[PDB]
Amino acid sequence: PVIKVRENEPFDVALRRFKRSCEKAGVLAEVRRREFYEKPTTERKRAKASAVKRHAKKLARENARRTRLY
Amino acid sequence: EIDYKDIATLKNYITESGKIVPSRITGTRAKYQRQLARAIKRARYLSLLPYTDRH
Amino acid sequence: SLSTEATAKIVSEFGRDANDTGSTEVQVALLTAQINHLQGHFAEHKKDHHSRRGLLRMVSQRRKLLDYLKRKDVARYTQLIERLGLRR
Amino acid sequence: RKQVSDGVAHIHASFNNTIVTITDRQGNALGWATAGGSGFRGSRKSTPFAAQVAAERCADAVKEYGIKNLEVMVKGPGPGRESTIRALNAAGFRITNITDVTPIPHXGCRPPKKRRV
Amino acid sequence: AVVKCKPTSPGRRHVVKVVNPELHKGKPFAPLLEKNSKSGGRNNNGRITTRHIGGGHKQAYRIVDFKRNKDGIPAVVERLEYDPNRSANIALVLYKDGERRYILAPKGLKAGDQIQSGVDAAIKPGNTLPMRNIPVGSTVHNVEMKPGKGGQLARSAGTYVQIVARDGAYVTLRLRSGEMRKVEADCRATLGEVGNAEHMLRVLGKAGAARWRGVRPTVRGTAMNPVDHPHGGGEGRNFGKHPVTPWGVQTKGKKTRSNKRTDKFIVRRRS
Amino acid sequence: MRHYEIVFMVHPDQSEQVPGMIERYTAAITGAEGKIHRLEDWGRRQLAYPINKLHKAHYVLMNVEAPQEVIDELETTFRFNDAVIRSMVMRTKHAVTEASPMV
RNA sequence: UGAUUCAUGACUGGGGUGAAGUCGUAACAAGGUAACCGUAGGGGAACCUGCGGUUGGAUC
RNA sequence: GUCUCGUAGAGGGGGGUAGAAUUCCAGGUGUAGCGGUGAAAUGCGUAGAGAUCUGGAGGAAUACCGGUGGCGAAGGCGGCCCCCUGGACGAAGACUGACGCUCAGGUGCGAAAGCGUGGGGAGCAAACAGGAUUAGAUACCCUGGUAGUCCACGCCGUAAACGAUGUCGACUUGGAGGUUGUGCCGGCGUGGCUUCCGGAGCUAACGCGUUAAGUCGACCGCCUGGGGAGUACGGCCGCA
Ligand SMILES: [K+]
Ligand SMILES: [K+]
Ligand SMILES: [K+]
Ligand SMILES: [K+]
Ligand SMILES: [K+]
Ligand SMILES: [K+]
Ligand SMILES: [K+]
Ligand SMILES: [K+]
Ligand SMILES: [K+]
Ligand SMILES: [K+]
Ligand SMILES: [K+]
Ligand SMILES: [K+]
Ligand SMILES: [K+]
Ligand SMILES: [K+]
Ligand SMILES: [K+]
Ligand SMILES: [K+]
Ligand SMILES: [K+]
Ligand SMILES: [K+]
Ligand SMILES: [K+]
Ligand SMILES: [K+]
Ligand SMILES: [K+]
Ligand SMILES: [Mg+2]
Ligand SMILES: [Mg+2]
Ligand SMILES: [Mg+2]
Ligand SMILES: [Mg+2]
Ligand SMILES: [Mg+2]
Ligand SMILES: [Mg+2]
Ligand SMILES: [Mg+2]
Ligand SMILES: [Mg+2]
Ligand SMILES: [Mg+2]
Ligand SMILES: [Mg+2]
Ligand SMILES: [Mg+2]
Ligand SMILES: [Mg+2]
Ligand SMILES: [Mg+2]
Ligand SMILES: [Mg+2]
Ligand SMILES: [Mg+2]
Ligand SMILES: [Mg+2]
Ligand SMILES: [Mg+2]
Ligand SMILES: [Mg+2]
Ligand SMILES: [Mg+2]
Ligand SMILES: [Mg+2]
Ligand SMILES: [Mg+2]
Ligand SMILES: [Mg+2]
Ligand SMILES: [Mg+2]
Ligand SMILES: [Mg+2]
Ligand SMILES: [Mg+2]
Ligand SMILES: [Mg+2]
Ligand SMILES: [Mg+2]
Repeated sequence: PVIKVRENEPFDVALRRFKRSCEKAGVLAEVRRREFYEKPTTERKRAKASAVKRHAKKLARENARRTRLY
Repeated sequence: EIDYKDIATLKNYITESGKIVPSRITGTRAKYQRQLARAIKRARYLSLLPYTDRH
Repeated sequence: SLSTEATAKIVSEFGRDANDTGSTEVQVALLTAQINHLQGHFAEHKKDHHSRRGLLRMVSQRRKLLDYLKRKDVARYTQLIERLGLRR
Repeated sequence: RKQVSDGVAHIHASFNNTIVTITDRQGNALGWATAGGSGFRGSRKSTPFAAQVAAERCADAVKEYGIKNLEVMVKGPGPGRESTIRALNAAGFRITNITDVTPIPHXGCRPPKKRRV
Repeated sequence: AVVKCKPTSPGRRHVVKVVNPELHKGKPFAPLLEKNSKSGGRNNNGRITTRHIGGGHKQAYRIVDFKRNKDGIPAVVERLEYDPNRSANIALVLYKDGERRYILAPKGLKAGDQIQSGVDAAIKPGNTLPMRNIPVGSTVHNVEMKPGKGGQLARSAGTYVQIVARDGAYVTLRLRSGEMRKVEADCRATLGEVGNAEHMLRVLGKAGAARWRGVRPTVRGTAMNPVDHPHGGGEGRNFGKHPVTPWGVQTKGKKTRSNKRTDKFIVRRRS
Repeated sequence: MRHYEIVFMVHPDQSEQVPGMIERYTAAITGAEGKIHRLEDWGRRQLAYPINKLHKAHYVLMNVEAPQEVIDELETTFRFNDAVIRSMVMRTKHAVTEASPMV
């Protein structure tokens, strides 16, 4: 994240850009993930849970476009 | 085949900070994503590419 | 571990001709060549347990082929262990 | 007492505090202020407002130097990442460049154990 | 190799030998021998000036080449030998011109190996160069302290020195003690480590084995009378004072280095 | 007899030694019945990051076919030569003679 | 002079049952620090802590 | 089962090297706080900390790539480079001719912790110390911190060592994916491994469902109410 404020660019526009370049770098999420040690069994357990959730939710979405609520 | 020397192509697969871009975003095949990562890591060692953007 | 040339040489010396790669004598001679060649690798790498599993498979595969040859034609068996330098 | 006009603002934004240090371009500090020393302790010290007050006090501590232009280096995940920059522009400095310099190990050392609260 | 003795007698139960089958079994090279009779720790006033020295086996002195200044001429190792005078083994080397010399045996050196000294010698174990010509970071032994004086540092079995930096006329060394020490870059050093690293694994096993080495018994000061030692005295086992040498100086932490002349060369003390 | 790709980077102040170093190296491959498939001189380039506080270096790329022994010797030369600030030896499946993307 | 087997022995180890007195509240809900396994150290007690492992964890 | 050609791979053993970060050391600038929590205090700081810049030392781990992705008998394996080395798969043929499957006893491998000898020690952290919380708090929280975690060699032989599902072979409707080969003209096939759903059937139910917990055969291991107890005694093994 190296935001060079260009000429005539107002400060607020540069401030929203730097914020965008930070979030697109994931620096905040990366720092929060490195604050404490995660056991390898814990890392594996939560990687699997996020994949089961991404899958089982998409499979229910397909069953919710083929059904009427009223 | 991917070349660690072919710097112009490699730059398409790294972010502005220098990180390798996920294959799910560039739509690269898995077999070639693995060759890209190897090539990018060789180029970094030869200082043809940066490790992090604060260089 | 055996190169193409070394393999082909063994096939010619123990087979019926140049492409008798399947005879028991050739197989046993090929295994013997790899077992002996790998003795130098495991003298230096005593903790390479994963490779040694492959070596022990060669040893047991050779033992079974020898036990089969001895049960079929004892004469061919006796000649073979003598040429190769095997106890049994 | 020598003029500079071209400085660098370093923002140390941790979860508990915000430290603002203005240096020249070679890293030599000219003045500093912290959210903790600006009249806030405890839960008040770790707020974006307390960070803003620190940014103002730092701008005052270096007003003798005649600084006009600033690059901004932000470090850390704390709540004072943005309110300090907003206050540095409102202080009259021309914000030329904004950069994140938060350290990231490329693996590195094992972090402390997770808290059981 | 490190070999435990079997406990066929109480004096053998704890013995551990260092057995090296590569050492010469015959006699040493006679032109490089000198007699070297014993002192009992006594000086030329006839007084004991270092306690606990006396007896032990007769020993001939081997003339060892610590200077390593026969430059440009290769030598081949003829054999390794036991040297009673030191912990390291030594190697008899034959130069191309027909001269023979003894050197400290580096780790890995064996009969048939080739060695050389001088500015243009290859960077190989057993070769000796001025440290000006040795890469920073290398491991070396038998290091000179003044150019041309001869090796004086890292000579004991298994020891070595690390060249950590080179600035101008000086190199910085990490010694075995942990001290960081500056030495002139023109001082020579031999590549590698001193051999016989297993030396420290031996176990003497019995009192007589120390007597064979010329070491006489140590009597504890607390076992004496007050007239003999500050620790002496007491009805029963008593102590009640700060531990001192037989001459009264504190002996559990008090520092005794006092050499302002060489202080300029110590970058960092061992601790 | 395997195929190797060698890149080494020279201290810019010793750029005048590169043509000498190049000839010396290939003479060691050729003298051992090894071939040179490709030899490029990339000149001074900007380093992506400083190395030994430098900011530029003189790159050289070769492709040879040599026995492992002379390549092991070549790497010993690189390690102890103060001008070579960084090198890299890689095996290649086949000989490579086509022009690299640098030229 | 051994082996084996039965009986017995100051004292001591844990176990079961009964009964409920004293001390806490470890587990069952996310049981209020998810639980459990192997191991190690510690602690009046249930247990606590480290290291790796499991889901036979709620929430998301 | 052998040979030929090729393919993917964190499979193993050995050596080298790179960049980020932490800590420590030195110096420059600079001045009153820093750090920590629910709030605090212990702790660190005017003997100049924290912050910021430059240089050095050292150990350990390899961000991104990264994936219900890959490899391995299991345990497990993740930067890059070289050296030694095991297995798997595919396409066309050639070769041997039942050489096969399973396996009591036996032998080998076997996470983490732990043990022995010698090294190493940045970060983390049992024990321990202090500060808090509390009725108490031998805890959870905070500030520190030693074994240990790392390396070499040897020992130990256990884990919810799990798919709580032994190995081998045959057979029995489907759908959508991942990964890695290969044939043919993006399109059509054909192999290997793998994820999710679900049919018949099976099941106490939950569920399993061509990778079976369906339908069969071969061989082995194991169970026989709860507690006492995987304990006692004896044997074997182990330094413990
Ligand atoms: K000796
Ligand atoms: K004594
Ligand atoms: K006494
Ligand atoms: K006494
Ligand atoms: K007495
Ligand atoms: K009895
Ligand atoms: K609990
Ligand atoms: K629970
Ligand atoms: K435990
Ligand atoms: K008590
Ligand atoms: K391989
Ligand atoms: K068995
Ligand atoms: K700690
Ligand atoms: K309470
Ligand atoms: K420690
Ligand atoms: K054990
Ligand atoms: K499992
Ligand atoms: K497929
Ligand atoms: K296909
Ligand atoms: K079985
Ligand atoms: K022990
Ligand atoms: Mg084979
Ligand atoms: Mg903390
Ligand atoms: Mg003495
Ligand atoms: Mg002596
Ligand atoms: Mg003594
Ligand atoms: Mg007396
Ligand atoms: Mg007296
Ligand atoms: Mg008394
Ligand atoms: Mg007393
Ligand atoms: Mg409870
Ligand atoms: Mg609980
Ligand atoms: Mg148990
Ligand atoms: Mg405790
Ligand atoms: Mg705790
Ligand atoms: Mg362990
Ligand atoms: Mg212990
Ligand atoms: Mg140990
Ligand atoms: Mg140790
Ligand atoms: Mg703690
Ligand atoms: Mg078990
Ligand atoms: Mg497991
Ligand atoms: Mg599992
Ligand atoms: Mg089981
Ligand atoms: Mg199903
Ligand atoms: Mg059933
Ligand atoms: Mg038992
Ligand atoms: Mg045992």
